[PDB]
Amino acid sequence: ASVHGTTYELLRRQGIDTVFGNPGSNELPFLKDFPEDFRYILALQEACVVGIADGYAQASRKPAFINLHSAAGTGNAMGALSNAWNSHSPLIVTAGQQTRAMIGVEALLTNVDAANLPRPLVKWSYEPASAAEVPHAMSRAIHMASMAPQGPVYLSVPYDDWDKDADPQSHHLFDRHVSSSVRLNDQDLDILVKALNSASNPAIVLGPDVDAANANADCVMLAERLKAPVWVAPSAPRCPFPTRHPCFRGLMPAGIAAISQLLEGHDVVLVIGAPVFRYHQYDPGQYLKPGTRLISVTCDPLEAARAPMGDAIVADIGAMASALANLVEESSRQLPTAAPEPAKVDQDAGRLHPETVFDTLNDMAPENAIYLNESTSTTAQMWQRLNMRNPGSYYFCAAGGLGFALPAAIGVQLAEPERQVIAVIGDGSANYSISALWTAAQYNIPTIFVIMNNGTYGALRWFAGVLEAENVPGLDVPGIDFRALAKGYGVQALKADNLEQLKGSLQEALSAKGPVLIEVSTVSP
Amino acid sequence: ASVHGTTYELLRRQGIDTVFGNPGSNELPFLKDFPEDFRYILALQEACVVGIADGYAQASRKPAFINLHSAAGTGNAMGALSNAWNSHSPLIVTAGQQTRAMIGVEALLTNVDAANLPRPLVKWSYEPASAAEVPHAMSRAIHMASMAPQGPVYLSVPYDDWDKDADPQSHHLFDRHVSSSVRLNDQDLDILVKALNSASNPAIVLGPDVDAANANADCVMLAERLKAPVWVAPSAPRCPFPTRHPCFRGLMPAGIAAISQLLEGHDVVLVIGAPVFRYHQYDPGQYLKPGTRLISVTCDPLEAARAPMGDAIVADIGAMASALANLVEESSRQLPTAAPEPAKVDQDAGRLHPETVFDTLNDMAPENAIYLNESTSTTAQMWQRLNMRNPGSYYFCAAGGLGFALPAAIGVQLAEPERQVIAVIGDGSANYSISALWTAAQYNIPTIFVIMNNGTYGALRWFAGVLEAENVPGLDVPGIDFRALAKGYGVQALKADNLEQLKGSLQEALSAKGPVLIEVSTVSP
Amino acid sequence: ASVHGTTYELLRRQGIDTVFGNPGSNELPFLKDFPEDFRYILALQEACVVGIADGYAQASRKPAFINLHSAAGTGNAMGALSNAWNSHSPLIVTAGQQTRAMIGVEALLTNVDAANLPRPLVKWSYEPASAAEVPHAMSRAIHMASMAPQGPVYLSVPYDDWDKDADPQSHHLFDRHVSSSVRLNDQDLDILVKALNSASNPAIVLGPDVDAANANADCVMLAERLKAPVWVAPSAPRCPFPTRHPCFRGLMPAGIAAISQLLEGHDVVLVIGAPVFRYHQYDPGQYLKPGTRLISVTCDPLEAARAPMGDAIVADIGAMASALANLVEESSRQLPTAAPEPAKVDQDAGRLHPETVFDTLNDMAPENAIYLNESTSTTAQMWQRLNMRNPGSYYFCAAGGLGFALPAAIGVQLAEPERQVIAVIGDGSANYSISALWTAAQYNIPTIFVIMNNGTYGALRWFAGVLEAENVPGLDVPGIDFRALAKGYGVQALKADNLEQLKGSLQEALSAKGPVLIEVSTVSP
Ligand SMILES: Cc1ncc(C[n+]2c([C@@H](O)/C=C/c3cccnc3)sc(CCOP(=O)(O)OP(=O)(O)O)c2C)c(N)n1
Ligand SMILES: Cc1ncc(C[n+]2c([C@@H](O)/C=C/c3cccnc3)sc(CCOP(=O)(O)OP(=O)(O)O)c2C)c(N)n1
Ligand SMILES: Cc1ncc(C[n+]2c([C@@H](O)/C=C/c3cccnc3)sc(CCOP(=O)(O)OP(=O)(O)O)c2C)c(N)n1
Ligand SMILES: [Mg+2]
Ligand SMILES: [Mg+2]
Ligand SMILES: [Mg+2]
Repeated sequence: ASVHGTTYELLRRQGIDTVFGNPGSNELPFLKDFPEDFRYILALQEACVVGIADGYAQASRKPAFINLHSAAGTGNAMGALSNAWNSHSPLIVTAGQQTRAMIGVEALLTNVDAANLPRPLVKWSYEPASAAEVPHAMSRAIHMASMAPQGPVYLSVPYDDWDKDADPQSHHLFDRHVSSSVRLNDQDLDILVKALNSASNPAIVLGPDVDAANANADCVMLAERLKAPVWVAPSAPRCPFPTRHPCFRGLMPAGIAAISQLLEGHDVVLVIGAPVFRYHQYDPGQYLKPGTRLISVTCDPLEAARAPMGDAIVADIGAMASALANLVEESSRQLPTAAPEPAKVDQDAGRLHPETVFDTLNDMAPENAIYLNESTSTTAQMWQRLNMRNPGSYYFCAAGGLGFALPAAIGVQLAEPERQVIAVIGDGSANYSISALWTAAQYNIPTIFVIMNNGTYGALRWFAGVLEAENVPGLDVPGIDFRALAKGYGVQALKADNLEQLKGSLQEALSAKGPVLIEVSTVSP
Repeated sequence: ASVHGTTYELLRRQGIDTVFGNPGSNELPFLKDFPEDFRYILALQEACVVGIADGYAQASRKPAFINLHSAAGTGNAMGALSNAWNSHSPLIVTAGQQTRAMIGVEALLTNVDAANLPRPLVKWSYEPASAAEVPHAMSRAIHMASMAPQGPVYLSVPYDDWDKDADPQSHHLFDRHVSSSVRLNDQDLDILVKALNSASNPAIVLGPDVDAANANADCVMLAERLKAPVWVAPSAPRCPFPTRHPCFRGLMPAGIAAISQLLEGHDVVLVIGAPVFRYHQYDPGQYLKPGTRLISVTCDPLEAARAPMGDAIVADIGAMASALANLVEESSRQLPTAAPEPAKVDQDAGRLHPETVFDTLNDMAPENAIYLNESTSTTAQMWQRLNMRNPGSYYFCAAGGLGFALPAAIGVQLAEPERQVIAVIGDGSANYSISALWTAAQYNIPTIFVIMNNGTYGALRWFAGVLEAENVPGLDVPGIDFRALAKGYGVQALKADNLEQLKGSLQEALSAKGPVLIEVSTVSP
Repeated sequence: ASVHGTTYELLRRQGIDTVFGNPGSNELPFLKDFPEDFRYILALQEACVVGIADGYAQASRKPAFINLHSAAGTGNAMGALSNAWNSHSPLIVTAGQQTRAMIGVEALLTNVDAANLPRPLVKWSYEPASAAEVPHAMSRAIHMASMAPQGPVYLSVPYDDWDKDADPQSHHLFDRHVSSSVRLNDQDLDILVKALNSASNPAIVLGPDVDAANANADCVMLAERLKAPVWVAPSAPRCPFPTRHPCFRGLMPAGIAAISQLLEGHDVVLVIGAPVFRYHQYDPGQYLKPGTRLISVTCDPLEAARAPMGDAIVADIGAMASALANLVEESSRQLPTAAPEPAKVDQDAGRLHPETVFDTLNDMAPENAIYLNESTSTTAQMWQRLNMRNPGSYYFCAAGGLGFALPAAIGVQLAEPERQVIAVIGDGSANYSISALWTAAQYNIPTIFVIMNNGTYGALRWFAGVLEAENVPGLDVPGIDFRALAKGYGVQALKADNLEQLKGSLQEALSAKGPVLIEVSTVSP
């Protein structure tokens, strides 16, 4: 067998059937004779390739495989890798290297010091020392991406390796099963259960690893049992709980003092599947107030180590949420009461308030819609205004790196063909990965893109206000016609300048058989 | 003085007056109170920011200053840094970091292990240990980028540092002059001159550091004196010699055997300002044939170390080319005869052959035009067909990373307002950095973009043919309307489906007062 | 030819004839069939191997070649590499790797992520992608170590590579000559000469790269011409000037304020071959006082970039010192007057004052002795008390890393068989690399080791006093019998408890035919 044939066998035997890629010359020997049972999803720039693969991996809850061109292709993807690191996305990134006989002279397209290029944004990064090692290296990459805490990995392969003979002993790689599905030992889990059972006023805080594990339903049972309010940890990349369940409290503000104040009076705070905490703004104060103690369940030792407070347990979120939900007592306390519905903001016949856009989406979208957010100034309103009943219903760039949602929404729609994906993306953010639109057109992946056009980088105007910063350049982005960009890449395009046109455009998009972009004129901040 | 005021003083005193940027929240404290004598050039994605700055630095022959947002912004620019490394471009890349009080908890937008992110594509990468160190660190970055061999550098600055008090001793940084303008000592330079004077059949090979040094005219005098043919080193990122001078031979093929065969019978080959050599294709054979010896003058120790043959001298290209051109004897041999003009390829009334496009550009463009190439399958024809008399007339992505020429052509046009820039870019390559078009529209930088539309990644079809590789996916890019993309970003757009329309479109673009994009329908390979 | 035969041919053709090593199993395929024209110098621990090679390279002014065992052997040498980085020592460090078929599984003795292990203490670090690349990689290592600014390099080689067939084109590597012997261009050098000629009160400051370049005599001519006082830059690893020449001023204190005060009233300060400056203690103040400007000539861009003041020129120290010494005018000012001799410290019939030891060494050692210092509390007195007329007469660990002088003194003595080496080493410092003594015994390298025994880490007691730090543990080192350690490793040993015994012991050591260790009882601080 060749290294090529052994490698595609390993991939298929490990459940991989799709290559997300932008091809180049060092990759043609890998991509030739492409197997008939695989599919190749082309995107036109590598931030788009990786973002599509990342949405697909997060929604499918399985690793996604990427092929990029040498150093420049890998480099164009590194902002996308920053988000994938923070979302624990299981991405297997491969890149082609020059032929081994050409690496010493540093021929054009040599990836110099290749394994160092994507650091520190990968769990494992490697270039094999010989051709016959490639299948074993690929096996290491698959399992490094897939074991808890999941995350991106990188493998560089000289182009001459693929046609060499494989080691016949590589067959032992094909069916390896590697598990990190673990939970706290019995004795210590009993101590934790008794602490939860004994709390007088527990609170629960959930992060994105809950949605990744599909632990959402177990966390609903846990919160119902403990009769406890549930918040989503700050800077949330996913939604871990039904947002109209009576226990739901919403998204935590990303500030130290704000969070300790919110938790004041709760004696035990159980955090599951989140860093403690992904703060953002400067908001100094106490980490926790007197009388509150915190216990964190995390799948990531790096999260456990850096929490400034609380106890921690490093374990699989699926296994721990299931065990806690089935072991805790049913408290006799009253179930929390549901938050009230948000109010309708006054809306005239002109430009749209963001609040109106989300209320209208909530009114018209199917109950199993999946939303993506890259409308940076409107996140609080989006979290209040969209009823997300089901798992896998929300994604937001986990490292704050713009250029995620447009491509990721195409990958999510590919992963979930029966759930309507609706990406709500600011006019600024839409540009970072605009060419991803072409992949939705070419493959007919029916994502709906809602572009919130207010002419400016609104969140930066907000942060500049907080800092009291004057005379900052570069904050305005006038003069972009999103209908024309959609036409450029083959996507049907609509414009909504008022509420009547928003409703009409959404009814048309929801009825369409392909991807649709709607440019919405929103109010300037 | 604050760190902010001291830093902008250092920049202005070191000749920096322009910030190329895409802003973010960790950078607002740097960008506030932006000085009235500086300009800020916004681009919508960071590969575009860096590419614009890189074209500006290469054409201006001085460092360019960039400001990006944390890890994700820096990561989105890393393919652009791969080209800047290979072109020795003096780029000062700064990125904002979280406030120092928030870095430990890894708050959102913390750039983790920041100085390692852009490695190995930078000469120096650093985050200061305190606020007061920032001006000194910035001074180190300026000089590291600017000293031979020039190249990109990286500095990460916590956002809280800018408002702190500066060290009053920082004033000693402002007027430092650092020189690497050096040449080989007298005794050894005399030995080299005598070897050149004594050669029976010398050849000269020039690389991009000649154009960077503006050593082109000195190299013409040197070649006239020695009566020697002149080639451009393979994979050429710049043009170092007038392409219709009688000594000019053209671009070397990027193969080991091809180059030794070309040099056969030349007793001494003097390479100036190039790696030895930036080969690309697999073309095994002899590095040099019997009877040829090679001497390399390079500004980069890494180039001298990795050459597989020849002697080398590590020195400034400007100083060495000037000294050699003024010291060598006038040989009594006959001056080489000029290459003949290329032939006209037969052209019907349909889609354009690339050869027709370059002949027409050559006929109609001003004699001081500047060209950019990212039409990967047509490079040989472009080098034969365009008469480039002047320095600074050609750029091509030095690491082969697509997404360079569209933004770089805007930076070059900003650097050279009186020279018409014409970027010739394939339909595939045009997508990587398509949003750069918006910066040309917003600032009215009158670059002309010629998009060669043949529907496919043509160079990859070529390389697949060489490899005899069948069933490769992802090679076609149908369905892109470049006129609509230009409209999307505010650039006037024309289409040329035949030669009559090409001539008309070029006459209109050449007469226009702003940037123009022409979509040219070219023949499919 | 095999890779083994081609590599030893490359080494011999590049002037390498000695391997400093501690062998291991991954290195046996390199070391077998060891060529009869090479010598192998064994040391018992890798800090000793590297220190011996470093003294040999610094004294011979040529690269030295080292072979170490995998990761653990390389790791044991990393404190020695820290000194070699700071002294710009041209060291070629090679380490054996597992066979390529065993690297993936991480067999015992695999050097994981090998090229990253010695960073940041090396100029270049690499593992080749195939066996046939090894000779080319070795060529890169030789030239990277040898080009200005010289320094250590690292190459890792899988053990199976040595018996593979070499590429016949590797012969082009054997005779490559690479030069960095460069100086500032004529026009700018004339500007610098005119500034020196015009100065009213110039001062000269010299660093270790002057001694490395053997530029000492040219710097004496330069100082005589300019009639200028000469200081040695602080934290001096070498001696660049005759210490009883009338212009000599001594070692600069390593403090910011102390140095600006020393230079006050000097209008132009020319620094050659030093960082600006290797300060140590906290001594805040002005970098330079009003009226003094500084010009630095350095072979190291990293030094030029980080100087907090002055202009800089990056060039070869030998070439620049020769050009300046031959171009400057003979000033009509009076030649500086020689510093007076140091005073005799009162000495009773008991334990020795360090001052007495250095005066006695100066009285009895030959005029061409070479000294090494690792007696950390006595450096100021050593620099006042030893007349060092000749180049290559002093070495002190350039990064402050103890364990350098004992092994380095053996390498220096091997490099300079006709110059008596005398290492003056504190009782604390002597332990770090004590096993190096065995190499002096086995090869009969007649270094004299003078151990200053005061029972304590004296310099740390001093620094603790400056900090006013009380209750610091670990400062005393009682209970070491250095005569017994010397016996353990086969070196003749003497003890001196008073001045009479010091004189007798030195007369015996100076007359001996092999290495001698003298334990001197010195006064406690
Ligand atoms: C790759 C990249 N580059 C730049 C930034 C900086 N940045 C951003 C940030 O630095 C801050 C992000 C942040 C921080 C906390 C919470 N949410 C977001 S936001 C932004 C403007 C986006 O504008 P738009 O999409 O039109 O939406 P709004 O008008 O609703 O705000 C920018 C530019 C970024 N986050 N990522
Ligand atoms: C960031 C990035 N991603 C991918 C590649 C791979 N690649 C390329 C390469 O891997 C090879 C590049 C090369 C190698 C030697 C010389 N010149 C170029 S070329 C290419 C197609 C570009 O298509 P287009 O612009 O339409 O022009 P042609 O039709 O005339 O060819 C691609 C996609 C690349 N070079 N850079
Ligand atoms: C590898 C290593 N480990 C530890 C140190 C720390 N250190 C040292 C340092 O941290 C400081 C070094 C310094 C700083 C400036 C100038 N000169 C030296 S000195 C020292 C004691 C050495 O004792 P000894 O040899 O008996 O001489 P003295 O009695 O005359 O002082 C020690 C231990 C060190 N420098 N290097
Ligand atoms: Mg906006
Ligand atoms: Mg094309
Ligand atoms: Mg001591």
